[PDB]
Amino acid sequence: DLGTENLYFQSMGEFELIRRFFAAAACAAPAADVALGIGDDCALLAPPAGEQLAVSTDTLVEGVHFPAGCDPFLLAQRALAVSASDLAAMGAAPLAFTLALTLPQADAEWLQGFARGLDAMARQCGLALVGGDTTRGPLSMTLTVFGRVPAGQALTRAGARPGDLLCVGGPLGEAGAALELVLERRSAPAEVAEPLLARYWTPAPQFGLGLALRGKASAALDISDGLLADCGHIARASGVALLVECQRLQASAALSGLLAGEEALRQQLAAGDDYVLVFTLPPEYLGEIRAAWPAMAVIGRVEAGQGVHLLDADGKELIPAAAGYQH
Amino acid sequence: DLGTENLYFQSMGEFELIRRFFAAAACAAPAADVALGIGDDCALLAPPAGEQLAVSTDTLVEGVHFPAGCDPFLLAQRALAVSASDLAAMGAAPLAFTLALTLPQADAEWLQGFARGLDAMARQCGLALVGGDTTRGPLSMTLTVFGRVPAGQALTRAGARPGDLLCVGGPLGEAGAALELVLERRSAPAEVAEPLLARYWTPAPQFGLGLALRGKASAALDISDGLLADCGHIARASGVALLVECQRLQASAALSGLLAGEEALRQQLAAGDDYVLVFTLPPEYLGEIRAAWPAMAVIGRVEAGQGVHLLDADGKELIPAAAGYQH
Ligand SMILES: Nc1ncnc2c1ncn2[C@@H]1O[C@H](COP(=O)(O)OP(=O)(O)NP(=O)(O)O)[C@@H](O)[C@H]1O
Ligand SMILES: Nc1ncnc2c1ncn2[C@@H]1O[C@H](COP(=O)(O)OP(=O)(O)NP(=O)(O)O)[C@@H](O)[C@H]1O
Ligand SMILES: [Mg+2]
Ligand SMILES: [Mg+2]
Ligand SMILES: [Mg+2]
Ligand SMILES: [Mg+2]
Ligand SMILES: [Mg+2]
Ligand SMILES: [Mg+2]
Ligand code: NA
Ligand code: NA
Ligand code: NA
Ligand code: NA
Repeated sequence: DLGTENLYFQSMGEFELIRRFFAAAACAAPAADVALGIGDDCALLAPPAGEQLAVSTDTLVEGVHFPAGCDPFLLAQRALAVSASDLAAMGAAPLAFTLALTLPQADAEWLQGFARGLDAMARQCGLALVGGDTTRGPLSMTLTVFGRVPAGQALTRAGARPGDLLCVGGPLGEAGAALELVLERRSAPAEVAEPLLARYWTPAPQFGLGLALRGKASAALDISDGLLADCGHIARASGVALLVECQRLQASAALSGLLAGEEALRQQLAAGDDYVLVFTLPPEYLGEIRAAWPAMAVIGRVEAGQGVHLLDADGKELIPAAAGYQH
Repeated sequence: DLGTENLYFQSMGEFELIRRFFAAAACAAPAADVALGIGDDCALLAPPAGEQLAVSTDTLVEGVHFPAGCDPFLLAQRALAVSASDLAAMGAAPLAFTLALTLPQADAEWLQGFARGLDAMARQCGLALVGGDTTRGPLSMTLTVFGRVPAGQALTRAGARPGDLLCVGGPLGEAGAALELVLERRSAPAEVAEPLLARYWTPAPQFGLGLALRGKASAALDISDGLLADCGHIARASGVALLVECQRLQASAALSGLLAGEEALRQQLAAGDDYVLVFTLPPEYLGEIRAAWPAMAVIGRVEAGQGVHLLDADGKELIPAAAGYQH
């Protein structure tokens, strides 16, 4: 060979170098049920026979689902956790995900921090990064998550039945409170700020609860938009009434650390971004689910009828004063 | 019942009404191997036993992968087709997809046209729409496509071997030529404009070729960035040299209709957006693949070595005059 006549500078440019932050990420390593990870036109998933693949996609847009200029290490954890919460909402076991990242141009420090946070949440969630896309534009990420669940055992939003208990998998309103700190509308000491901020940036997807509920919950989903709003999805898909007992909404120590009374209750009822499951449960399974997931709480019940109903201590229904208002 | 004490205006707002364009789309109908489509936290896919799920994601950003203000009916077809091309690149049979759509606000006429075009391409591709996400922000779409392929039979980018033929599945450069028309940098009569524009807005994913190549091609991918660039992925993953014979790049009737000589050859070599497969093939399978896919063409060969090599009629290597230039 003479050392000449080689073709270069046709490809493998800036966005290839960006892509390599993810090809080299710890969460891109080989993993169970992944026959082919990053590097080809598709990833290949191989859930053990009899198991279906649960698939969900979520998009986070800069300025909409997270603040501009935020720590990329926290942002990557938040993006993966909120997306992975939908697998828990089905009772699926975590398997893998793809990352479609759009960004204006390379930023090496941003990407290093983003990839490091993605590794941490992925390890926490047991999710392999198996593919993705890297594109130029205003900052955005679309994560598509994959889990496995035996046929017929997925948790669905229909099936809530009158007589069932209405339950949640953990404290509500904490991410809404945390947003007050994130936006610096309020201050707090570390003992208050740290637990709440962890709920905004690193909500733990409730995989264990979803798995515990297989064959037991009559219906479930994860609270992303707000307690009362997401109860409406069960009520409508199941054709029943969901009753929420306002007295059973215990504000957490962390929530009470920053907010009190009505402000706290409003966060519980309507903040969303909780990524805690809401589920309906035949009463015969209460003890088991309490043992499997002690953070769970009964907040109400299911009856024949329509709609979501917030009840005060005397059983009377609470209605916002005007259309569009909240409690 | 008294008709009072009902909770509304907490949810089911503007972006729910946007979402319904897709929940009601024809391509959201029940489909084979889809155990659960739109409506729950995850879709559930059930490929028949022994078959793996091939998964790919692609993002199209307004102004980057399509022009601002373009026909949404054409845009939805383009978005789904370019994403579905990665299933053909694996030899997967099409199954389903999710649509993550980001848009500034509702636009009823845009959405009606977008959903109508998505139905057409989905029917053409045999893809069920099973889930997605709808978010506010600068216009963008991330499509995640799912196909099925028997274990061990997927087409991969490694495995090209010296002695193999280098082939493509159809004419090259047509979408690059079409872009001249899309941007109105050139004019053409309908007999020229219509075939080229169809390649930009409605490239047909080469599912049949990918399926025909199972167990026969030694390596393959789809040309998205450009002939020479994407040949480099096979060369590097397989550890071989790919030789492209410049004389074997026949400009199509449609391509020749608008451009001639070098301008046409440059489109063939570097336009990308072809969404035609490039593949390496043991010579013993040439006749079969020609019969299965008559648009296919031999363009070169594989040898021991490194890199991609463009050769002229005398076998001498063509090199751009300076780094960054193209032929
Ligand atoms: N951000 C990312 N995270 C993880 N994997 C990625 C990412 N971007 C790309 N990939 C993977 O890297 C490989 C190359 O993808 P990519 O670089 O997007 O190809 P491409 O030339 O851009 N063609 P296309 O994106 O399909 O139009 C594939 O296996 C992808 O799944
Ligand atoms: N553009 C879309 N195309 C197809 N299906 C969609 C689309 N947007 C949402 N879906 C589906 O519609 C159902 C409701 O999703 P969605 O309205 O996004 O829930 P959400 O309240 O916004 N929670 P989340 O998106 O997970 O934070 C699910 O089954 C989704 O997969
Ligand atoms: Mg490809
Ligand atoms: Mg979601
Ligand atoms: Mg790409
Ligand atoms: Mg959900
Ligand atoms: Mg692609
Ligand atoms: Mg949504
Ligand atoms: Na989802
Ligand atoms: Na979302
Ligand atoms: Na892909
Ligand atoms: Na892409």
